[PDB]
Amino acid sequence: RSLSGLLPAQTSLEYALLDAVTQQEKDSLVYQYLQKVDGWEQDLSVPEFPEGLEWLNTEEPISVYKDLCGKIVVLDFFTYCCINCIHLLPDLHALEHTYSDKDGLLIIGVHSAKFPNEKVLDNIKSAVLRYNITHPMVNDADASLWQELEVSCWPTLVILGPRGNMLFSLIGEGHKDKLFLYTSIALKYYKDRGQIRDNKIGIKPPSPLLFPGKVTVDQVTDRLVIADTGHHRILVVWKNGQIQYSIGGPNPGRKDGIFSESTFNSPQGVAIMNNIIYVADTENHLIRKIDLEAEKVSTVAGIGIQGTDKEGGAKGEQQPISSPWDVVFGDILWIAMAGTHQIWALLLDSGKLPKKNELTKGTCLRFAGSGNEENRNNAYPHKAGFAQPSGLSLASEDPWSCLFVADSESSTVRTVSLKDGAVKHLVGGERDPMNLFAFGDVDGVGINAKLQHPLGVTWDKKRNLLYVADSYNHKIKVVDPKTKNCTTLAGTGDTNNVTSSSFTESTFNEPGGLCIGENGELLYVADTNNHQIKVMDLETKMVSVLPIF
Repeated sequence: RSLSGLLPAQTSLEYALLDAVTQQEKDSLVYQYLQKVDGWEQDLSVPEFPEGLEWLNTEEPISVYKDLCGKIVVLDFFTYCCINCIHLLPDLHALEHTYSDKDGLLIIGVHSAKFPNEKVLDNIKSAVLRYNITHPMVNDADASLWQELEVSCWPTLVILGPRGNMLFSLIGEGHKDKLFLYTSIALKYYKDRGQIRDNKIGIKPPSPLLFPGKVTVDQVTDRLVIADTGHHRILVVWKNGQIQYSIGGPNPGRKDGIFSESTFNSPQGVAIMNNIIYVADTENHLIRKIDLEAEKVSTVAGIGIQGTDKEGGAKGEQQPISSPWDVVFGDILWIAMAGTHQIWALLLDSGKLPKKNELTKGTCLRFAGSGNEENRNNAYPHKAGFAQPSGLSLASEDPWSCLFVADSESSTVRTVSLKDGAVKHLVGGERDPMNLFAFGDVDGVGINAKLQHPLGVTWDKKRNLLYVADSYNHKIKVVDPKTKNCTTLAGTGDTNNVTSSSFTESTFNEPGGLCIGENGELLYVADTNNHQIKVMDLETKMVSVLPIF
C-alpha cells in the first residue's frame, strides 16, 4: 500500500544498472523489471485523488481510475518554496515536450505544501505563472496522498502504469537520466502489451511589472534597479518613477551585448555601484554585469547550467553556480547561493577573504555553508549550514562588521562576520540545526520570534535596524540586532491589495526583496505577487505605490 513496496525490487534494478556498460543492457534490465512488477498478483495501487481538491491547468478534476486509465503517469510531489522542486521543473518540462498526452504520458503536480501560505490556491496560481508550469496541478494542501504513500522528501516522483499500478519512485532532484529511462521503457512495455490509449486529456494582463523579485537603490544618485523577474528583464528607474533603461525581455535568454540584444532568465538579486549593476540571473545559473556608462551586458560567473559544486575556486565563467538569488557589493560581490545552501564570493578585484589565502581576480568560490540544507550556526564558516539563502545586506561599519542573511527554508535571519566568517543566529527558528519547520508569525527576542520563508533583508546604517521582508506572512518586520528583538513594521497579513495607507493598515503579497534609500527616509519593497514596488516612508509611516511610466 506504500512506496516501501517498490524498494527491495527497484534498488535491485538500480544495483544492476550501475554494472550495465551498454545503454541496451540498461534498457533490457528495466524491461525485465517491468515484466516482474506488471506480472505481480497484487498491484501497489495508487490511492485516488481526494474529492473536491482544487485543480489547475485542467477543465475539471482528474481521477486516476476514470481519466488516467491507458496512460503512464508521473506524479510530482512538490511545493513551490523548495529550490529542489524548482530545479526539477526543467526536467519535467523536457519530458512533457518529448511525450504528450497522445503518446501515453501525463505528468500531475501533486502540490503538497510545506508552509501554511502555500495552501492558499491563489498563491499556488501565482507560482504556476512565475515558474511556467503547463501540466495538471492538484492542491493537496493537507497532503493526504503524500501521507498515504509515505512520501518523505521534496520532490518525489512516482511513475504509474496504465491501471494506477506504482512502477518506480525517484526521490529528490537531478534524476533526469532515470526519469527518461523509466518513463520511456514504461511506455515501450505497455505499448507492446497494447494497454496505452492515444486519447487526449483536457488542459488549460499587460501590467508594467510582472512578479518583480527584487529591488535595490543607488546610494549616490537614488535611482532604483528593479529585477522584473516575470518579464525576464532589468529596469533602471529614476526616484520619481521614470524609466531610464529597460534591459531584457520579454522572453528568456542568456544573450550579452547591447541592451536591445540582451536577455535574462528570471533574474532576482540586483546590486549597483559606480554605474555597474551585477544581476543574479537565477534560472540561467549566471551572474551578469550591466555597464550603464558603456551600455553593454556581459557574463561574469556561471557556465549557464545548474552547478553541484559546493567548494568552487575556478575563475568566473569556468565556475558552475546554482540558483544565485541575491547579490551585494563588499572589492568583492557577495552571493546568496540558494541552490547549494551557501554564501559565495566573486572577487571583482584580486584580494583575500576572512580565513582564506590571497585569491586572483575573477575567482568564484564558497565562503560560508557546508552545502547541506541546515539551520546550523558555527564559528567556522565551512562547518555552518544555510537553507536556501535568498537575501543579503552588508553592514561593514563597527560594531557589526557582518553580512545579514535571510535564510528562507529555515525561517531565520543570520549574521556572517566579515572578520572571521562566523555564522551566528539573529532571529527566528529553533535550536535544532536539522529543524527546517520552525516557522510562524510571532514578534519576540531571538528564537522566540517566528518568520515564514523570509526572502529579503536590508540594513539601516542610520537607525542600526534590519528590515526583514517576511514574505509568506505578507509583512515587513524590523529587527534590532543588539537586543535581537523582532517586531512587525507594516502589513496586516492579508493579500487584498491597498495602494495608499498607514504601515499597520497596509498590505503586501509574497514580497521577494527590499532595500533602504541612502537618506534612510524610504524603504523600497518588491511586492512580487501584487506586480508593484511599494515605497514605505519611515518618517510619515505611509506606504505608497511607486508609479512606473
